[PDB]
Amino acid sequence: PTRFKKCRHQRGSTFCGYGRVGKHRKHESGRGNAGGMHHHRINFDKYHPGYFGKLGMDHYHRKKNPMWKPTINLNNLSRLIAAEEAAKATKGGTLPVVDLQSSGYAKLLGNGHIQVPCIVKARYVSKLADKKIRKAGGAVVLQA
Amino acid sequence: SHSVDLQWILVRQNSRFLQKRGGIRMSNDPFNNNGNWTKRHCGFLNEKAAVVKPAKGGLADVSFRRARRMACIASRTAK
Amino acid sequence: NHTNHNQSSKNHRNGIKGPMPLHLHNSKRGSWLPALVNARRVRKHNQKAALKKRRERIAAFAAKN
Amino acid sequence: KPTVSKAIVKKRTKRFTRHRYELFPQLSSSWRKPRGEDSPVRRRYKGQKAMPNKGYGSDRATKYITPSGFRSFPINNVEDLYMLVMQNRKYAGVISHTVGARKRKAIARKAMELDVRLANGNAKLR
Amino acid sequence: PKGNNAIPHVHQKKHWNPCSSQKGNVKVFLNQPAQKHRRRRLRLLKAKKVFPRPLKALRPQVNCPTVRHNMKRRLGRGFSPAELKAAGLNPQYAATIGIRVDSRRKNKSEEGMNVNVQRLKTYMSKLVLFPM
Amino acid sequence: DLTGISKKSRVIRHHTYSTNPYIKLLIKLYKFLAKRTSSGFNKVVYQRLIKSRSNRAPISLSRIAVVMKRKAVFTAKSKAAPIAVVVGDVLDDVRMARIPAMRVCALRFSKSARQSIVAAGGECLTFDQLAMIAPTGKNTYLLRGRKSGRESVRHFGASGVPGSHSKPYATNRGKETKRGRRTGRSYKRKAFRHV
Amino acid sequence: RLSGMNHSAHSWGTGRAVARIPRISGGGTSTSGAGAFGNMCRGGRMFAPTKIFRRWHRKINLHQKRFAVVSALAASSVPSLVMSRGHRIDNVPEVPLVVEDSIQGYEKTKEAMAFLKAIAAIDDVNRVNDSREIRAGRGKMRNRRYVARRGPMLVMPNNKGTRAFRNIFGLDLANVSALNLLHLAPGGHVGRFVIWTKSAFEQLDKIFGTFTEASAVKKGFTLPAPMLTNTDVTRIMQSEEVRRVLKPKKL
RNA sequence: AACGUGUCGCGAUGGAUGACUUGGCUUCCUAUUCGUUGAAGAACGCAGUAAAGUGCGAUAAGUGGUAUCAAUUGCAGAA
RNA sequence: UAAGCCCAAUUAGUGAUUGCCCAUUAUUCCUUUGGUAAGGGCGGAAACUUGGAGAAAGUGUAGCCCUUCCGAUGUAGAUGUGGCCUGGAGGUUAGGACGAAGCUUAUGGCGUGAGCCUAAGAUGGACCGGCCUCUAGUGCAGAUCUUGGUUGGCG
RNA sequence: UGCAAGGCCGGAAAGAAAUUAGAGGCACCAAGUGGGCCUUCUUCGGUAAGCGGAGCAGGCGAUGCGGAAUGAACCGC
RNA sequence: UCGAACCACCUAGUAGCUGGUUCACAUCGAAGUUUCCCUCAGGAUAGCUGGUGCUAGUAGAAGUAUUGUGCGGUAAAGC
RNA sequence: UGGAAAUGGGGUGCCCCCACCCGUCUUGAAACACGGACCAAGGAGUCAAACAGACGCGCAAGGGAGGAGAUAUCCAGUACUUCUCUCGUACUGAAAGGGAGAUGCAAUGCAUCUGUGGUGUGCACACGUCAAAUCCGUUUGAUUUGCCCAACACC
RNA sequence: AAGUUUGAAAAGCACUUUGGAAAGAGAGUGAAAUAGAACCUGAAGUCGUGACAAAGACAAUGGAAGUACCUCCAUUUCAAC
Ligand SMILES: [Mg+2]
Ligand SMILES: [Mg+2]
Ligand SMILES: [Mg+2]
Ligand SMILES: [Mg+2]
Ligand SMILES: [Mg+2]
Ligand SMILES: [Mg+2]
Ligand SMILES: [Mg+2]
Ligand SMILES: [Mg+2]
Ligand SMILES: [Mg+2]
Ligand SMILES: [Mg+2]
Ligand SMILES: [Mg+2]
Ligand SMILES: [Mg+2]
Ligand SMILES: [Mg+2]
Ligand SMILES: [Mg+2]
Ligand SMILES: [Mg+2]
Ligand SMILES: [Mg+2]
Ligand SMILES: [Mg+2]
Ligand SMILES: [Mg+2]
Ligand SMILES: [Mg+2]
Ligand SMILES: [Mg+2]
Ligand SMILES: [Mg+2]
Ligand SMILES: [Mg+2]
Ligand SMILES: [Mg+2]
Repeated sequence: PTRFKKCRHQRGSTFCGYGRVGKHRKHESGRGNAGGMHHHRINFDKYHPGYFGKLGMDHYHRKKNPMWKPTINLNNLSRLIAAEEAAKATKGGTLPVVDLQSSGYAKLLGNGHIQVPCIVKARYVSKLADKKIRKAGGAVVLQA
Repeated sequence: SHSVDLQWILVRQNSRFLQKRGGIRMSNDPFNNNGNWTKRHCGFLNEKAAVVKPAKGGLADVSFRRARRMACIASRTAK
Repeated sequence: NHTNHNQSSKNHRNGIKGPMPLHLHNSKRGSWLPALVNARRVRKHNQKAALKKRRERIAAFAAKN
Repeated sequence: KPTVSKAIVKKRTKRFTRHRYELFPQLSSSWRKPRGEDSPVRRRYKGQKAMPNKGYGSDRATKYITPSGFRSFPINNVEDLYMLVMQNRKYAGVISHTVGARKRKAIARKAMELDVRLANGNAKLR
Repeated sequence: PKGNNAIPHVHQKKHWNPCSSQKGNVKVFLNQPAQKHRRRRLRLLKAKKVFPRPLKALRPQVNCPTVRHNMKRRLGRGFSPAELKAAGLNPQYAATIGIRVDSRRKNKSEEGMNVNVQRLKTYMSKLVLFPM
Repeated sequence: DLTGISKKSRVIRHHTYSTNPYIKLLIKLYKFLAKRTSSGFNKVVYQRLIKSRSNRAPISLSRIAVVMKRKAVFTAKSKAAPIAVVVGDVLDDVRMARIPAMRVCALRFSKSARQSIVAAGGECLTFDQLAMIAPTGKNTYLLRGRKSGRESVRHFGASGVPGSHSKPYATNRGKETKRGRRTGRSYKRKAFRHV
Repeated sequence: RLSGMNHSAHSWGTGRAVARIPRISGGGTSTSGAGAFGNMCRGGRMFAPTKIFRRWHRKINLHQKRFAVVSALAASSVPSLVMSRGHRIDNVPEVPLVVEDSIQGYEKTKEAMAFLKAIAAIDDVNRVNDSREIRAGRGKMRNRRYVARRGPMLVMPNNKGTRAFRNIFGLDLANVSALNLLHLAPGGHVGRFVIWTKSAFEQLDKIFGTFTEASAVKKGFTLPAPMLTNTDVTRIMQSEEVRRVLKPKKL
């Protein structure tokens, strides 16, 4: 939409909102991010505090697949057991059998108290996670 | 599941009838009992009654001052 | 060209906002430790008391209702 | 067919023309506000021509009232007359200068038969 | 001015605009609806040409490699010499009756070929191969 | 007539910029009620409707449960269950397995929040259906729902100012943690400062 | 992409009593020393020469394309919304109209006309061919010479009987399988008196679902929840229970 | 008074505007890519009457083949 | 023997006030407009003649209707407008050889204005208006602007 | 033990610092501006200035109206 | 055309510099100062200002006085 | 007045008295500062991307695709789509890596819901208060929603 | 640069006579020649002559406020408010 613009709204204003003293120029405060340490240093040091440095060691060939560890908490396990799959979790005394990596979620983090007793099968599991489940009628199982 | 006060929020701005000609906001309504474009005078939306000699009906009887003229039209013009 | 003119009248347009009262940002922090390490432990007990005082309430308010 | 009563006094009659409008056969008799920094009109000297204020607004009770009472309403065909006939005291039709002659007679016939005043007519019959 | 904006990093400094001087280096997909129709028209027209053969060949299940995907199964190209030998078919003759052959896969786990060796003899069951 | 009273005018949001035809019905409902009644509720529930969409923060059923459990612990224990009104909309909470039979009145519900209520034993209402039950809003527990912790509100600030735990606008999360955000890069943004 | 820039001109310099713009170079020709490739000048480059990598096509969330088609059919069952928005349904026997699916059987159209009199929906069909006029204003020189109204569309379950109805002017032919907004609500106005062959309501419960079940085809799509069920917000502001707690007046 | 104004009617110049649009531009698509067997290019030519252009090459505004039917058209001429 | 200067005066030592003239100030009166400023109605009744305490549940208008308070200048700038306008699209309503666009104006009117509508053309000859959305190559007096044309100086 | 101290606390407490009480508090986004000048009061530098540099407030800029014949600034407003 | 020719192209070269930047009304409405900058014809940052607000707000109000209670070393004075 | 006046308009001229050429840079423009014969048509914040804020809408611990296919249809559109990806529900460390419920007994164990206090809508509570009558303005307890401040715990 | 885009049709002004012939005046064509090939519309600008307030210059213009006279412009009354 071009009618929904202010230099179309402010025809006849003679400056489209850029003033008479300081005339709208082309690039006049540097061009780009220029001057981050010279004349825009007060902007960078103050809205971008950590910019302009080096830190840590270099990981040359970084592959995000071997460094892939999605996480789910204990209070979010119910997100993987349908009410029908939990309808068998009511009868027969059969604990739910949750398998994380099929839904994503390599690692199992222990946050909150687990609402429903189940047995999760996760590649990775926290110490407090490994302990809340095994003391809530459940069991963590390590896979892969 | 759709009442008349919702059938008026949808049409308040546009219709076959709204006939905004200048700033007048008349209406070619069935219920021309006032010719306005208000939420109470248009029987196309509601179950309301228009004002002609048959007086077709679907209160709000501004038909009083709307049928007196309707008959006096033909009288004062039959020549 | 230093002027200071119009500045006192600029500071009084949107007003020279009064200071925040003491119950704002009264973080007794960075202050002298042996005080705040005691004004800490007494907060822990006074919270165990605040939690306990609500425990009888509800339980008194249940049976006595 | 007769109007309804009003108080039709008007604030200003001389139109607001732009400034230096006569000195140039190019400018228009159509108010554009002078954006000039030191124009005498914008900074409102004495013998300068005025600038449209909110202060010139007509009385709302008599705003849009044609000198014959009868606030105006454009009419294109005889069926739009019936849509006006209920306000034939408050509104008056105005045929639209593109309605040809064959249809303009079919209207001015119906108006008198409806007492719906038209701002247009008086061809050996008003 | 600037202020509390994300440092832009826009990467449009290499004459991509097809201006009056530069030929431009932009790829606009104004033809993808024509191409979707174009391919499905070849596809549906290649299918009645190859008929009664299936348009797509047979591809095996293979395990997507990394730890992110290792639990996801996928259709790889060709089977192996192994599944074909463990199902009878000569990989020279499998590659001519719709079965797709891959002389590079290594059958690292017997688990793997077992899903595919048996997957052949499903095809080799429901295939007529009427002679010429 | 010198005043000084030029900036004391507050922006109240007279109307709504919403175009939803089912909330302009609730607004005309709650101008009638908010105007021609002595109800403190109807006043308050009317400014919250004309309020914008970013300001009507959603309350999860968790928040609704817990605060309705903090009401229902001090009642006549047989008096009534007040109606949890939220002028935003209700979202399910997979961190609350068991939900009480509480009546709720929201402009909207998640498809998983409506079923979680109705499965629990409560009935989720509307506002054309609450104007029939306590239109004055007797026995109704009006609720906002947290709008802090919102990712917009925690960029608000500078992030390079001492005592500013705001998040810089940076797509690359591992871009700006260098000089200025390190104690060993000639200055570290002072994590605390009395204000 | 090189229009209006096709000359090889350079400003003469701020030393000659003319403007400072690139001026055509040469002689004999009338363009010699004329203004070159600016907004101002003839054969002069446009401002912001339009580009084909403009954003021509929009995404729309599926749930908004469905819940726009949903709320466009809801209006096709509200005869007040159809009388407004311009469809002549004064003596239509019912809205939403439904017709016994003996219509994929019409194979000539002299009878498919005699159908539209059986419903008096030939009124909305004659307002479409009476309103056939040359377009106004450079639509006519383009390929949009004529303009009609949108007429009552006949929604089919299949594509069988489109033969008797293809040539009638007006009377859109739609398919239940793919309800098409911009036809079910053209000009952005909900309305469009529709005809709904009998075999076309069969699927609407199936292809859209109910307020409590997902559809057969729009998968995971259930009808939304009405923000207020007693949509008659006025008939409760004049209710007995509200008047009891109103605030009394005094004058 | 004359001249100079100035408003109006009528004229002249001017060629805007509108209306039209066998052109442009843009987008997409279906197939096949010149030359030593002398190409592309340009040169000169050719019509009853032809300057340009289009077409053609001393078989020259076209010859042949098929396939169509009675014109071409400024006006000769011509089954 | 001031119409100068310095002091006073203000209807003349008779009895206690404003000698007198000028403003975009003040007071008061109308009218606009904003405040979302307060209210009251927010569908049918009577004061001698009509208007409204019967015009619709409403940001915004030709305001839903009244009436009440208060403010009202302004460059850069910001913002709003049921706000103005040009080209085109999707809708709707509608004109046109019984004369459309255009064009002319001592053609009025009406809007504060942008502008709109009308009439009348010894104009024009075939297209096009209103409204809701959409859209943009959308508003020009001024750039030693660009192009075309004319003109003065000037017979 | 109890004083005193901190974080608290309930029982209890009222005024026999004027005025306006023209509503407090934050928050977000974004311009424009970043050449000022004059002036009152005082005062640094200079022979001096319609000078340069300051402090204070007011102005002009950005603003007319009224009158000092005349004047960006003075006097009223 | 020469203290670096001419043509075409890169190229619409860059310009903190100069000129211009097209409707109305309404609602408000400033700044030439702070600090930093090879900075002083420009920026960035605060202040000024607008819009949108959120919020229980006669209060955490005040370019004001009073009352108490501190502070100071200029005028005058005194050598 | 009875069929041409009377008003309103607008055209012209005149009287009175008001009024300094516009745009522009600038603290300051009538300037002896700059640009300015006239008119016509052109003529200047635009598109793309990446962001953020606001606002509109959808769904919401999920949201959404894209590419592609699939197969019904004039249809470059509309309709459908598992699959995947994407953003995020979890943060942190330079890295190896690690990874947040609360309460009571304990210094891990067992029942396993705002975490604390404070400032704090609305409603229910009783509390009286000129109060037409008794519904509401006053208020005090209860829970306090959002928000904020303080300091717990935990990663 | 340049749409000759006259008109539906060239029906493209025969012919008379003024002119040395052009051109003009007449006719005539056609719905229009006030569509006559430098042709649809035909604007602004500037100019011409006719009229006028026939005014009246002592810069133009403009502002407010009147008045003079003149305006098929609107409205209203035209046995009445
Ligand atoms: Mg600047
Ligand atoms: Mg400057
Ligand atoms: Mg394994
Ligand atoms: Mg006027
Ligand atoms: Mg959070
Ligand atoms: Mg060009
Ligand atoms: Mg070029
Ligand atoms: Mg047009
Ligand atoms: Mg043209
Ligand atoms: Mg080749
Ligand atoms: Mg040869
Ligand atoms: Mg040739
Ligand atoms: Mg265009
Ligand atoms: Mg139309
Ligand atoms: Mg342009
Ligand atoms: Mg122009
Ligand atoms: Mg000029
Ligand atoms: Mg002054
Ligand atoms: Mg003097
Ligand atoms: Mg001394
Ligand atoms: Mg400058
Ligand atoms: Mg100067
Ligand atoms: Mg509390």
